[PDB]
Amino acid sequence: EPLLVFFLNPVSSNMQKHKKSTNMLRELVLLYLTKPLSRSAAKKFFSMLISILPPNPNYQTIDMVNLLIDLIKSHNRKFKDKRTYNATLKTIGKWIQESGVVHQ
Amino acid sequence: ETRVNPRALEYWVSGEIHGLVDNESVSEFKEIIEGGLGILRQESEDYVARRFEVYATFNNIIPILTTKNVNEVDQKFNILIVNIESIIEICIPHLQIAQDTLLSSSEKKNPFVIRLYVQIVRFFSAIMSNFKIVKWLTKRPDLVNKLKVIYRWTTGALRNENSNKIIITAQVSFLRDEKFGTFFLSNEEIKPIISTFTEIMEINSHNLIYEKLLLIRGFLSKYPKLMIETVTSWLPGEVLPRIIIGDEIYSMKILITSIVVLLELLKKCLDFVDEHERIYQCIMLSPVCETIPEKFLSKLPLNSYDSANLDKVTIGHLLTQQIKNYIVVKNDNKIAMDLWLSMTGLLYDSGKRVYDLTSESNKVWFDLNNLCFINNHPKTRLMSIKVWRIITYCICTKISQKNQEGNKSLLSLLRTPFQMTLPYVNDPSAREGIIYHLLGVVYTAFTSNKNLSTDMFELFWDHLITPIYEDYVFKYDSIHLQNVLFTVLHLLIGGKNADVALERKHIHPMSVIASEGVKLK
DNA sequence: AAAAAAAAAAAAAAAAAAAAAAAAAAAAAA
DNA sequence: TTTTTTTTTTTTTTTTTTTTTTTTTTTTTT
Repeated sequence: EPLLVFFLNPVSSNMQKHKKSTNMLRELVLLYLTKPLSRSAAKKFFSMLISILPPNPNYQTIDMVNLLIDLIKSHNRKFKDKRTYNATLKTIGKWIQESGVVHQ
Repeated sequence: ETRVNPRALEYWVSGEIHGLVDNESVSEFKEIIEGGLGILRQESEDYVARRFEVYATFNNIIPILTTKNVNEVDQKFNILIVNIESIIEICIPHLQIAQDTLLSSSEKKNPFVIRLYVQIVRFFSAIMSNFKIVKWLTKRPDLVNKLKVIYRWTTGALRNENSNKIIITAQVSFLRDEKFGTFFLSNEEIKPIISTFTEIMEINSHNLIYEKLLLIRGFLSKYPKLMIETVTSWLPGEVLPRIIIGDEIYSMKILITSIVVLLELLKKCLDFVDEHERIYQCIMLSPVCETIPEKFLSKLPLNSYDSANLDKVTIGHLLTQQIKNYIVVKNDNKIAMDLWLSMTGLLYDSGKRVYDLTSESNKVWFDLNNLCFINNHPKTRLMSIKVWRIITYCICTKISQKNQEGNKSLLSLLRTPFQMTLPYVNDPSAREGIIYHLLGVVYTAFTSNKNLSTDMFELFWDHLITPIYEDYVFKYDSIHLQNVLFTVLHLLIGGKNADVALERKHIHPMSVIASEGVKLK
């Protein structure tokens, strides 16, 4: 629910809203996965968190998505998945970045 | 350019071409199916070879349940419920000629017809197992009774000719997934099916026993009244020998699956009590050669005079021996006790057999529990008390006041866990087993027993609660244990200060059979 | 004139949601 | 150093509540 709002709040612009949002959206996920990566979660949360990536329009929203997607991709190199959903964990880059190089 | 054609001869080449691309999630899948049914219209110069491929692709463009969209299933199967009259004029005879050419000889491992026969059986299985087809069939019973011929031939195709490992597995997976009979076969139309469970062509390739035991599950939960009336056949003939022969002739998967079938019958047979007394008759009264077929006895690890006196070895003896090796050799303490449980309940639910618990020939079952309880593992020590839930249920539901000293003897044996745990009161798990047991006693004798009168209560009091509390409870220095053991008294008199239901309420005797058992609430 | 339509007013079938039950996988103890 | 069990998830089946049909009975055409 709140991650849906983290996308569309720039419909009414206000860089004062963005300037606090991107800072808090980093610290939200910093502790979401404090325990050493459940195998099932690497497919369960992974599947619904990609079922709604648009708007494909909205220039000042995609700024926020490109700034957060490589913060995730940073820990996906450090202490990811101790085997299991390796393959699907990199398909996150294949369709998300397809958006970020079609509307930017 | 789209020109593959849905009909004629152009689509299926002579070995492949299916259509799992743009017809996945799309209605147009229709013309591959309704196409193939048009190709089955006899003729049989070019169309005979191509009979192998049409029943292959039918097992490929069919969906699974797909929770993501249960409607793609609904809409793909909505073509079949319209085409069905055509499936019945051709696919039934095309199966029958493939079956009967496979039911005329012995050398018949012919890869044309036998590779087709399995593919046409899968095609019917996926039609029957679809529940929406089952609700729809009630609209026309003419078709129900035409379709009913599948079982009338399948029941011969298990116990006759050269029924191969693959032919059996395809027919058993069909009967496991079928669902159809519950709304379209009478109880007597089903007895010809159960009649085959004992009579199968022998090849204990593990594959085949695994699916055979899983069929018994589906049949117990969808056909309980029918399975119980016939238990004297399929249990001793083909399930019960699987455990006794041991792990070595099999694989642990097989042994565990034949233990689960015992628990399922228990969750569907106390409903009917077995007033026919089949249990004690075919197992503890009867020896080996009265109920076990030679088919399994030649494979059996016999030992001494027992091999020459199969007339005297009642099935309960040889079962009791095999349970003894699990604890003392393997350390398989859970498998030994969960098995042991299921037999004692079924055997003694009969309202006269409850008293057989007092007999010295039967106390070897308590000794067997004691040999588990002397082991190190606190979880094993708790579990060897967690099992006593059945001993409460039999002694406190199916009891008859008339046998005054019989009741008194059962009520004395029922305190045996407290005698075992008395030196072990230091241990956490040994304290907890006292509470779990005692909740089940109280619940079953007073809360779920409606028939308390005056007379039952007197047995449950100065012959039971007083001997519990004076001889065990008033001797434990464990104050937090005593706090809980006295709380159950407040509940029974009128102060129900024990949460009852905040958020996160047992009343029928089955409730004590559960893994959590019963609570103060 | 007799049979057919028109309208009260009870009656019968079945899908949803949550508890248990039970499974996968994850948390614990070697 | 790897075996064993518990929370999250799945499925059955109640228990409510709704959908729905079929009997009942006046006034005109078979």
